[PDB]
Amino acid sequence: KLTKRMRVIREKVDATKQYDINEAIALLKELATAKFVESVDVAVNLGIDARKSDQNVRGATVLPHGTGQVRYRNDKNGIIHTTIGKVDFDADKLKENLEALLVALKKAKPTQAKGVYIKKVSISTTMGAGVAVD
RNA sequence: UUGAGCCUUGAUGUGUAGGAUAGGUGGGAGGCUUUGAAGUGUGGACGCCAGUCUGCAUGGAGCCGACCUUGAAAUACCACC
Repeated sequence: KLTKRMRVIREKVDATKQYDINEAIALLKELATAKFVESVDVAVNLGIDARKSDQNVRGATVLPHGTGQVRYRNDKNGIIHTTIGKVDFDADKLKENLEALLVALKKAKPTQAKGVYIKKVSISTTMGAGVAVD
């Protein structure tokens, strides 16, 4: 279950703490500490009834340095999440892609949908923790 | 004593693919691993009783998912769950 590596990375930072977005882009480098090149994803929990097709969320936004583009679509449960780029990019380069996807996520709220949009959104890498960001 | 709600988290569901009791989206060719390891074993749990899960030493440092066969994943792993 628990290995020699996930003791460090899952607990080097506190995933239960809501970090700032400006702090998050530098702390994901610790979460992306690996031999290969990972990809950081923003995980947004949306409680829509995705079986009702009128509440579906779908779109894509722009990346300023290619890959290139980023595409997002929800599952059949309602949780919608996608990447923002590679982790070899600079923290200020992942600054640009994170808010552009986030604002377009706020733009695509359905008319009949209700409730609070963001609860515990997390920057999730390929193998790092789901660090709580706001 | 007995209901209801909360958390870092252990497990959780063969028609048919197939080694396998896959519920999905998200990620990439790396994890697991000399931070004590594969397979056995059993207290206990285990089902649609085809067969599996939790703790470890005597054991002793090895095991895996591409593609392909599939309506689709074939947990090595992480994350939302």
